[PDB]
Amino acid sequence: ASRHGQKGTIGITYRREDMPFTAEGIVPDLIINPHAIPSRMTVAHLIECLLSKVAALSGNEGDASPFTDITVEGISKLLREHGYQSRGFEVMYNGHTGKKLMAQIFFGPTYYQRLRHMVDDKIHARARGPMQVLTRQPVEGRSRDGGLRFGEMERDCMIAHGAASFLKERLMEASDAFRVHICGICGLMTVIAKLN
Amino acid sequence: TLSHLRRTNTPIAKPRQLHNTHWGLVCPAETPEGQACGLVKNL
Amino acid sequence: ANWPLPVNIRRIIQNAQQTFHIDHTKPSDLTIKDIVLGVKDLQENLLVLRGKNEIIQNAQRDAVTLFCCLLRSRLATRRVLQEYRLTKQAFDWVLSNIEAQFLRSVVHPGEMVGVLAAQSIGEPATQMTLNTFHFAGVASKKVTSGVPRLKEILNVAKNMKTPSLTVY
Amino acid sequence: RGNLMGKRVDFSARTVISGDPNLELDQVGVPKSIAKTLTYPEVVTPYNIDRLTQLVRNGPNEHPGAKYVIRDSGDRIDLRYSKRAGDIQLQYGWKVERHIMDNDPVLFNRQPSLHKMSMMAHRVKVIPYSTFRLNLSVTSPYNADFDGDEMNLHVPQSEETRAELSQLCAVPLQIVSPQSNKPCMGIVQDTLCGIRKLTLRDTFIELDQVLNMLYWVPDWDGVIPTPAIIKPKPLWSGKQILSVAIPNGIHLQRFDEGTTLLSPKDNGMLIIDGQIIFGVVEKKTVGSSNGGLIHVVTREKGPQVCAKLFGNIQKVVNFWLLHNGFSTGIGDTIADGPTMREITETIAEAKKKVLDVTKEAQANLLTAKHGMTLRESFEDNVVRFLNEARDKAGRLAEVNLKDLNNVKQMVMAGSKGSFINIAQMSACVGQQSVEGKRIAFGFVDRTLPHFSKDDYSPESKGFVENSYLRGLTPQEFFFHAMGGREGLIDTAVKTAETGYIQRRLVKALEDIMVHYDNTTRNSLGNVIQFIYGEDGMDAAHIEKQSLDTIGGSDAAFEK
Amino acid sequence: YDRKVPSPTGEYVKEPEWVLETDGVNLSEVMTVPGIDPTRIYTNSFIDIMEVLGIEAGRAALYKEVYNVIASDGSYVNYRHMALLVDVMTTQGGLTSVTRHGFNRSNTGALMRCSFEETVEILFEAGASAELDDCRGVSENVILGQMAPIGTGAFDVMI
Amino acid sequence: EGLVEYIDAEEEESILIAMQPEDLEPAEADVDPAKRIRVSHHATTFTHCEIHPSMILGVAASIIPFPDHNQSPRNTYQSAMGKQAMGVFLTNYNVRMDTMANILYYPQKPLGTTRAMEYLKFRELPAGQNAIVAIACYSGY
Amino acid sequence: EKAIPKDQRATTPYMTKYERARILGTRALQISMNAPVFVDLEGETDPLRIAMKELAEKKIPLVIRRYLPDGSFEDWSVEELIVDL
Amino acid sequence: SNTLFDDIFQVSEVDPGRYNKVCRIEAASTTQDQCKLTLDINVELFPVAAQDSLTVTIASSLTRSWRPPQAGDRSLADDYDYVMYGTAYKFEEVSKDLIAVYYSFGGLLMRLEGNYRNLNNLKQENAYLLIRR
Amino acid sequence: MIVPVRCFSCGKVVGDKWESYLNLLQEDELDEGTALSRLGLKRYCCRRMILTHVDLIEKFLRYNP
Amino acid sequence: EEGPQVKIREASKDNVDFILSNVDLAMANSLRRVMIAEIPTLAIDSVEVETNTTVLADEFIAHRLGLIPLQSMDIEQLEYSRDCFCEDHCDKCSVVLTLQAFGESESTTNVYSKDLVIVSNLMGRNIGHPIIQDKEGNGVLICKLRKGQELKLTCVAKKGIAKEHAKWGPAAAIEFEYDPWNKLKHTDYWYEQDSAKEWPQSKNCEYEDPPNEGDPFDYKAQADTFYMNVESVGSIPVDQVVVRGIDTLQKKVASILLALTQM
Amino acid sequence: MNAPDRFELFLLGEGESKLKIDPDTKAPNAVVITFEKEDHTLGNLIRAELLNDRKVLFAAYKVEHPFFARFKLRIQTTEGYDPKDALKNACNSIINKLGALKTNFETEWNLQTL
Amino acid sequence: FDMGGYFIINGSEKVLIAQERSAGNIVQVFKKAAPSPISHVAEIRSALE
RNA sequence: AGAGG
DNA sequence: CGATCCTC
Ligand SMILES: Nc1nc2c(ncn2[C@@H]2O[C@H](COP(=O)(O)OP(=O)(O)OP(=O)(O)O)[C@@H](O)[C@H]2O)c(=O)[nH]1
Ligand SMILES: [Mg+2]
Ligand SMILES: [Zn+2]
Ligand SMILES: [Zn+2]
Ligand SMILES: [Zn+2]
Repeated sequence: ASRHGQKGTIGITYRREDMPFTAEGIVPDLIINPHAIPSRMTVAHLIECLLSKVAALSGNEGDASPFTDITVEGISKLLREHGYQSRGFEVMYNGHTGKKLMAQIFFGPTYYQRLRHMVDDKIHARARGPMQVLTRQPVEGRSRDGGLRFGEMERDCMIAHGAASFLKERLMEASDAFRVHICGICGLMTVIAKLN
Repeated sequence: TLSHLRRTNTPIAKPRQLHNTHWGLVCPAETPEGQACGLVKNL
Repeated sequence: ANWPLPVNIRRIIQNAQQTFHIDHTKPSDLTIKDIVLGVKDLQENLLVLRGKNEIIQNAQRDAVTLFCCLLRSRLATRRVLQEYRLTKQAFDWVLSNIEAQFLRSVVHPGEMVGVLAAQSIGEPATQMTLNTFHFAGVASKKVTSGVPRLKEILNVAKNMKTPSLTVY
Repeated sequence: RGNLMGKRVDFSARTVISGDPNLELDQVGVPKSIAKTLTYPEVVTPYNIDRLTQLVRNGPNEHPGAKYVIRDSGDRIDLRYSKRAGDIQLQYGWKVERHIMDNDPVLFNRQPSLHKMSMMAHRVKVIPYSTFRLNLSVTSPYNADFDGDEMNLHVPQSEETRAELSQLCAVPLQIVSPQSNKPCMGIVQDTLCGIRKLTLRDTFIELDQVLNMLYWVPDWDGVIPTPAIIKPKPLWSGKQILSVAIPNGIHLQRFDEGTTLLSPKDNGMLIIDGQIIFGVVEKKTVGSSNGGLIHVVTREKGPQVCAKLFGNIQKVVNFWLLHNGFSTGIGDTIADGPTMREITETIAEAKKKVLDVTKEAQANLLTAKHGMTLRESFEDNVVRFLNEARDKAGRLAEVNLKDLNNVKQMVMAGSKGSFINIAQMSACVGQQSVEGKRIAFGFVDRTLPHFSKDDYSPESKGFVENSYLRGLTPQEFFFHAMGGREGLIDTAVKTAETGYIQRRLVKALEDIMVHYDNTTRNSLGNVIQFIYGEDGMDAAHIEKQSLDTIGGSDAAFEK
Repeated sequence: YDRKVPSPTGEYVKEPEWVLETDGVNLSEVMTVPGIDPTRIYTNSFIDIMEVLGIEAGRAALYKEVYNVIASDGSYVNYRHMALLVDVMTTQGGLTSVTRHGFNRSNTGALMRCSFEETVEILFEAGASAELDDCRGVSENVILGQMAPIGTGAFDVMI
Repeated sequence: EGLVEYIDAEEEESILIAMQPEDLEPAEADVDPAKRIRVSHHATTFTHCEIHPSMILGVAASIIPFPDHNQSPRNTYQSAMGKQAMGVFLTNYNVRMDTMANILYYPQKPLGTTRAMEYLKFRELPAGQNAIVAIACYSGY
Repeated sequence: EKAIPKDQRATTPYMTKYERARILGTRALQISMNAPVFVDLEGETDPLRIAMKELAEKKIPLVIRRYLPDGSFEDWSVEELIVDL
Repeated sequence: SNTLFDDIFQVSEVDPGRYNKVCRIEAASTTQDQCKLTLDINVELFPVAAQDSLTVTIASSLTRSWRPPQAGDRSLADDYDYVMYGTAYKFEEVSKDLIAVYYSFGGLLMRLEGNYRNLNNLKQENAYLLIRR
Repeated sequence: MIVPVRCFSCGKVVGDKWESYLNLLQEDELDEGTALSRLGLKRYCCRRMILTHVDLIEKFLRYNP
Repeated sequence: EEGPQVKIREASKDNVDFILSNVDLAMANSLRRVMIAEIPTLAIDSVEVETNTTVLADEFIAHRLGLIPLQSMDIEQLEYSRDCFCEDHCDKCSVVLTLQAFGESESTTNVYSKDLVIVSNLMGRNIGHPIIQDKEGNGVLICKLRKGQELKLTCVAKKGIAKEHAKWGPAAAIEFEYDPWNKLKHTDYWYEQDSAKEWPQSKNCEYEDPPNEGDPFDYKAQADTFYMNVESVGSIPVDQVVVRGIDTLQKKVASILLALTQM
Repeated sequence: MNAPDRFELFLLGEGESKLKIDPDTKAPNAVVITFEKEDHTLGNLIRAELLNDRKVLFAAYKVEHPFFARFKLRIQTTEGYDPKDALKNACNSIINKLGALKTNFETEWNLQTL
Repeated sequence: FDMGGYFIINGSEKVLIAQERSAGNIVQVFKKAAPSPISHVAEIRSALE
């Protein structure tokens, strides 16, 4: 995540070659999408990037402090003094084909954070497994290889679809199921069945 | 850590709301989502 | 004018035009008899209910009242001729296509509408944002809306919040 | 509630979800490890025996393998330990608990499960890496994004249970929603943005690329279309190669605003025999629109054909855009020197309008109309003048944005953002509210201790003149934060509230179903409706169409 | 208020009209006032409509209201869905609530009512009143772990 | 020396605060269009002045660059988020025996800092890295 | 009793999705359990694909008991039911 | 097949309607007192100014998969400078004797008005536009 | 923690450059901008690598164990 | 000589600035890619840690060692250990470096790439010697030790390409530009007022003639003349990066020619 | 954890062969070669060159999914021209061009001083 | 860099979370709603510090 | 109760 | 007397 409420997972890794590149041969470490910008309305993210680019080039810290007189214009002015286009854009080349891109990419440094709750700490799968003592239903939590909850909300979706046998298997074959002996007179689980 | 040591809890006619009076006293941004939103404050 | 009905007739016409490579500068091969009696006959074939009796026959008649209005408004002589410029071969297929699509458009016994309706109102309910007033510009038209109103409605709340008579 | 209605289940999986432009709509990417855990009890028939022995041979750690062999009596041979794990001489009637393989039906879900579309049968495609991969165009019925969302996966254990999924719960079946009688999945994000960019008149493509774009469509006929331009350089328009993705017999007509039949602005839509004749392709065509390409392709060609369509559209548009490129930067929020002077002027006149109304109010002059306080009226006026200001200032900005403006570009495609965003980001943020009214006097007769008593000015009561580009002042900042907080607070309320509404609605209607006499009845067999929805029609099979006998003049009807 | 009313030529026209909006309900008395259209009169209080004009008008008003919330948001839900809900509350003679008060008090099977709210007490009066559950409801089969009379099992298969 | 005073919300009620020592009180009688609009200091009866308006924020928000250029709630989210981030939490991290300890291999000081970060010791003990980032439609992954 | 006669039957001549799905499941189950195939399985080995072929060829020997809310029913063979869908 | 139409036109207007490679051309026949023409042209390939005299031809020859030119001895029905390929999509009769044809050369539109568009311009995927001088 | 061997983005060996960098400031009374350039660090990906680096190891070695 | 043409503008031990005329985009690009990845080099691939009393972790150290550049001059004379007939490694396929450091001094002891020492028999090949460009002759600062602090490890350096791990990269950054005037109109400049005024003019512009205002767009033109700058880490010298880059590409094309023959 | 070995990018597995030549289903005289443990370095290079051949009617490559290091090349030639031949011709041209480049760069390098 | 201000209880580091309350001995007046027979109410939550 | 959407 | 999903 960037310092602007812009959390997101890695979608894929590309090695240096496959990445788009600047004519300097600079390449991204990250590729964030333009679509997560207009709605989120996080302009400081864009300002940060511009500020950081000037900062890296000039070798001077970027003043990102709030109630200041630092203007996008002032920053833009300095970046051009460093011979890059004023608004952070950069002509980029496709790493596959080598061809230029019709778009000039807004590219520069940005402080991104690594957050806890990484894939492998979350990935869980269960076939058969440990059953609870009282309920006789699959246990809870991945640590003890537990069963994921097929709640009532999920039950409803299945009812909607009209998948009666799936819903039956999901509540019997999978999870629970049990064979009880009942009286054809009182109907209670009294029957003291001496099997075999 | 610093953030955790500056936390405020408000138990229980609109406490969740950022009151004018909070200016310079409690942080306007910092607050959890949903659950204790506007009840858990930060100095 | 525009209301949700089964069988998109407009498309069927457009499809027939392309399928039969309709020549707009040629006289068709139908009769006033073909069109007029054709639609009249297609109407009888648009089945929802199937009981041999008068109660169910009226039930059927009622269920298609609106669709038939469309069917007839669209497939009337003048239009079939000067507008659509259809041919007997093309027109007949339209009648079979309408019947087929209509029959496909019908509900299936087993379709769990209870859950469906509930979820169909319930999911859009969750998507409701900043619900206090959005149906206001002045101060006179400031009535309780969104989830708090929907709650009033479902609870059949004896003690409302914005009781309002609108006198014409 | 939690042990009978709902319960923890076997043959289930969960992990973080991720986007995949190379997976089919109806597929789901399943990590090898997850595939290696979940099994399916297959009975040994002569039809399978050769695949089944080889699968028992691969064992529990090589992928297309198995975990258990069940035989006579019902004894489980554990392939991970058994001394005969490499011996096993299969017999018919025996079962082989095999690893979930490519193309198996699975139930894929995102919680909360508010829709029948939050639960969908997917085709397994075993993949490397740890995320559940999914086609971007299935994002919406699930209400998923990839910011860290996790999804659940359930495996059918019976031949009849797999059918239920593949024949009822399948993703292509789900395309046309019964909820709103319109489809529930369309061309979203990059592909939506790119499809607009590709479909412009200006967008022309050449042989080298054209050939790649064509090969990229799997259903490709293998016939190079004749370039719209044969003269110096054979040049294909974007519209052209994209019509390759559209199947034959697809006819679609629109007519936007200006739209003639000679479509001067390249607006509206005309597709004949599945070839785009005119009109730029964007949300209206390719989104989850009622009269959209998707509703048409589903109805005409079929669900499975339409599901394939999403794939082809994506493959082309994606490839094209991957090579074209698209960005968004700070420059895209910057609007003209003269525009800035004009937005400032717009706010300044609103500032005057308010001050004049205030001066008027203070002279005991203004007479409020019947029904409202002399003060109540004052605020409507001010707040109105101030919204007018923001909106007018915003429309000024939008107008100054070029056709090359990446924000304008996304809005135009309908891929992301609205007007308000342009307005707040570049022109002016606007008036902040809490409980309907503008910022209130929390301090005695002032909103902040930086103001004088009894100050009713735009600024004093939460009016943010600055845009996000310009930056907000501390007063603006705090006021915005007050308004912002209300959002987060009610979001918390609304989501908790609506969830309870849903459980009630569901529990109240649960047992209502259409019977074998078209009658909508409950468990007790009581009639709720005599014909479902007063017409005995299924909601998915219904569309808005104009009743031509109702409108126009009597002369116009006569003609 | 603005109104679409047909012109002498036949075409519909935007003929604007004067409409009064009230704070508070006394439907019973306002409709008997001269100079008004008692045909057209309306209240957001569908319960008053129910009492003054009958259950059918109640249903009509109850829908008009439910719809209004859905469209207020900007969203659209097919008529039939809201029509179903509205009809459910309606078919009873009066207005049955979408809470433990309304539908959870109804003649339904004991096991499907204990699935919603007031779980323990619903089953307590089931034993006291000596209730007989039909087991044809969704929830009953869900508890019993049998194939429910839902879509797929709403008919029997034979040779 | 009575150059500064401690004020609570109760006393706050009776005072008049200027936001800037300068901009809020020198003299009165060209401009920078890029700079934000600031209302003319019409009230001139000040009893106090703000040490710095940025001081309205606390620890987590004090980490955000330009929060003043952000939509109100994105500032709220980043606040909760930065507490889910990795880095040197302390120098003695490998002298302590604690459940869960996540430390960034090569943590770097943000190229864009707030003045408040000086006291928050952020550059001394950081939470992220200065990634070279591109806002682009690439493979659509 | 209760049984409605073959003539005088008001239910759809068409097979519901729910009927089709259950029929396909029940047959696919039998195929997968070494029960005989009533059609030429030209190239096919998938129990559902085989049931699908069997349905398309109308050599599925199963009948649907259509219950009505009064308790009465209507029996319809897979051979007789129209398969549009 | 062979030609279906040929005439010399006079450029009225040239409009880059928010386009930077395409232009909408407004033309009139040098012979006919009623014959109109509205057409989209790639003004990057064939730059068109004001009142330029243009020979505009509609043909149907010189379905089958496209083979690159890559043959010197291959001779196409042009000594022309600008050649397009389109589809017929509408045939609006502009009252009495006046008829208009609608051609889309891959989304580059054309509208030709007149009288004698008879046993020559039919609803055809066949449509070749040829411009001269 | 300690001066990364090689720039993440580009690969240019930044490992050897650190002592040299500190000295350049301390002794040669230079500023970061010239100091980075004087070490041949031209691309900004290489620049952030050294400029933004916080050397936690010096504090760490301060602990006796 | 015949096809592709080279013109070296500038050259040093670490960078080569040259123009590549009479070439197609694919070749220029495919050469840039092959330089990044596909060229084999020698890097530390296995670390045995006998002793580590440093503040740094075993694998954090092991990681850096991998990134130390080693003499990859005679790399084609070394086998990939996967093709070697030994049990694990040997001298035909690997180089063994040793590192022993102990903070004897009170003052913080620095552990350099210079401090690594070959123990393998190099059989007279310019291989495995850490690349030292640091003027003080130290190279990479692997680690810092206090006083008690000891570090005892043994590392096997193996042959490999960047396509497996970015440590095997001999190059780093390749500057690459074609048509500095956008005569090709291969890009579309984003602007506020004037594209020419708003975009900085490329250094290669003086190597090409401007478009001349009122000239029609050259539709037929294809890009041929690619302004490049190949930089090296020092494992292999610059001339080799490009020569071996070319050579590898030839080799992989030649395997396809050969694969058609076994078919 | 679920990530496959980096050598899987360039090393052929058991049963895996480099080129897999399949006759195109639709078009006449067209072929589809699956290239194993290769990317855009080879794909774009062969494809670009095949276009320089006048008797090549169609030539296009694709890498169906990034996870896997393989590419598909579809080639169509004129009647009597086998695409396997148009491929080997394209391959040989590439080699020759590269030869000259190596030679020319080497020559240039020997003329420079530093 | 440690700031202190926490407790160490059985090796675990504890933070005493500042608790919000209304100040006592404060006179506040409340307009009571429509059904009650009392128009307004004057309160004081007195205590001994 | 701590956090994740 | 109830108050959205998930795990730890
Ligand atoms: N339908 C739709 N929703 C959007 C659009 N843009 C943003 N949103 C929504 O705006 C909200 C804010 O984005 P997020 O910060 O990711 O919301 P979140 O992931 O649920 O995290 P929380 O803020 O804790 O709720 C989410 O509900 C998004 O789905 C849009 O263009 N269309
Ligand atoms: Mg999310
Ligand atoms: Zn008994
Ligand atoms: Zn670098
Ligand atoms: Zn060896």
